[PDB]
Amino acid sequence: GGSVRHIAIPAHRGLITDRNGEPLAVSTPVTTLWANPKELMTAKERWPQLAAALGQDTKLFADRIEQNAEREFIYLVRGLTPEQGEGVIALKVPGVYSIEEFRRFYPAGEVVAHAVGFTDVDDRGREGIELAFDEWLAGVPGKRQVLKDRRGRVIKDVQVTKNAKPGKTLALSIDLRLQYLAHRELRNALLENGAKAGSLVIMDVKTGEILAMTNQPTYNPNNRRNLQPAAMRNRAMIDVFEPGSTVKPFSMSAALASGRWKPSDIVDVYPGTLQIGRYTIRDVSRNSRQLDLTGILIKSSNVGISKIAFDIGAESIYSVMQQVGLGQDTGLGFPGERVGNLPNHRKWPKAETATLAYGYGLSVTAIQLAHAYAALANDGKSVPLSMTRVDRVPDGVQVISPEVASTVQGMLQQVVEAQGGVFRAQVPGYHAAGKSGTARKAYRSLFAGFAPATDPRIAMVVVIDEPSKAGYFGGLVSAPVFSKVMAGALRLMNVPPDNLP
Ligand SMILES: *C(=O)[C@@H]([C@@H]1NC(C(=O)O)=C(S[C@@H]2CN[C@H](C(=O)N(C)C)C2)[C@@H]1C)[C@@H](C)O
Repeated sequence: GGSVRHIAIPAHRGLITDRNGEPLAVSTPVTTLWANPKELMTAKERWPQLAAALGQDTKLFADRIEQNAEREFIYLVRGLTPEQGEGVIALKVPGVYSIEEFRRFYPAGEVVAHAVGFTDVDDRGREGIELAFDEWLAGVPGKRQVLKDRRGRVIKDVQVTKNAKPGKTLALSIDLRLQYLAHRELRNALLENGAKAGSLVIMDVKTGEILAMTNQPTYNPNNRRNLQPAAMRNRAMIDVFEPGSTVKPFSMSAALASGRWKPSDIVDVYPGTLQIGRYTIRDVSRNSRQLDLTGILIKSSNVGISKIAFDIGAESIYSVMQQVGLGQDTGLGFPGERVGNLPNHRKWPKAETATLAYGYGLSVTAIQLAHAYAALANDGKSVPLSMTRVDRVPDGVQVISPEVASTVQGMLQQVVEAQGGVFRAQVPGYHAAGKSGTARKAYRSLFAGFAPATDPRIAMVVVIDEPSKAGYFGGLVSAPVFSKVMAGALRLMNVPPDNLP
């Protein structure tokens, strides 16, 4: 008949929305039932009714109460709806009490599971945005005092010590409309190509906002029963790979800025191979002799870009790749985030100079590759990444000069539109620019690009992990995904068509 115990006042966790206010993580009022076993010991004849209302075995529930007969607090069931909780409270079983707290609900479910993340049973962020912005969303729990007897029965409220401070609303950079589009089209591409995993990243090249980030396979954060680590893998930020041919536009940017190269220059790639010591550079397509700079990207001649790299030096190429964020920390503060590796040399040997130029030796993520193409599309200005809505666009860094960036934009537009190019990446009504490639671990189908080519707004990267249907080539598997998703992204954002007659 006299013992004051402190009780936590759970705080209302902050709402998570997309960039337009569409709900993504909502704190839902729930009812948690707990029991005082000392009072349950006085009403044993009520146990089978209480056990059935809780969905528990009659004898197993009796064992649990008997084993905790000296305790004053045990959980019965957490996170019931207010209807279910009041149904058990209506039994008037001595020693059964209720707690009003909150539990997260995710309206979009698996569509944005990896980005939003999830909380645990204690309403604590444990993955994705929920963890990365946990202190912002969690608030501060309150403190209250309650009087319990020496047999554990609640008597009265003493006083409230500290009031609970609710969490703060957080608006993400994701556009839920684009997220739905990217989710389904990436899912359709895996089925059509017989692929098991993949990622797709959409970025606003002016603001650095991540407009969409989907990974396959995915999971429903509202369930998470029998969940495999394969589905919980945020591949766009975690899976590192050699970007290969997709970084040749950045080797070309260093060449165009050195003063020694122009798009009309010719490189002899015959016979499709090149001997560097014991190492032998080899192109996939070996049916070319002379190619201009655009033809080097269209044919993806590793020999052609290696000879250019030897002429300008690997340092100029490393500098461009470093400043656009390849192999660098993103600063997003996401859990499990992997940085990759951009190797550096005091004296770049001839072998490492070539492999750097056509994308071997270094490892990046799909987020880093999208960020790098965002800077190229943004007239050479790199804007830091953001998973939250950007109202005030930060002052970027001019990595590539606007003239050179504009020249590479046109070259990548020809990669998509010229004869023998990646025509499955064309967006109807628009001019699209990009570059296909393949990453190795068995392949990874890559396509990175942006649109409109003449005035870029949206950068996109499509990763398809091991197509089993036919052809692991990026121009065949990933480019059709780019076309469909970019078309919907341009329309939803009211980007005016630049390729109409
Ligand atoms: C770069 O990642 C590799 C090259 N990427 C490109 C590419 O995917 O377009 C070539 S593929 C080669 C050139 N074009 C042919 C094609 O696309 N079809 C016949 C459909 C095949 C290489 C794979 C580079 C590192 O080898």
